[PDB]
Amino acid sequence: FIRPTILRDANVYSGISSNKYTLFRAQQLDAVAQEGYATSPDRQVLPEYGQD
Amino acid sequence: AQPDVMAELEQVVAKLDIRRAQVLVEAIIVEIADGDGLNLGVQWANTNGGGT
Repeated sequence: FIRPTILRDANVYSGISSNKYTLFRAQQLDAVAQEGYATSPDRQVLPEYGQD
Repeated sequence: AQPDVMAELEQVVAKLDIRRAQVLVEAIIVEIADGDGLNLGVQWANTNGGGT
């Protein structure tokens, strides 16, 4: 399956990138809350959008 | 060239010698990997009856 998605201007291309940036960030923070439970390992997380 | 072309080349040069702007490009490559193997298996061997 192929699902194209067209970005006409920049503002649509932040929101599209921000939802993948956050869904990736939110996935790392989920993996921390299991590694935190297990203790003695580290998954290190991507900051918040636009903060470096 | 002729003084007419000298003045024309002088505008071309001035436009063409514009301070070219610089770009700081940060890429961010994030990958996350894991997975779970499971091998559980039970073997019963009996001299009289048979083995598996």
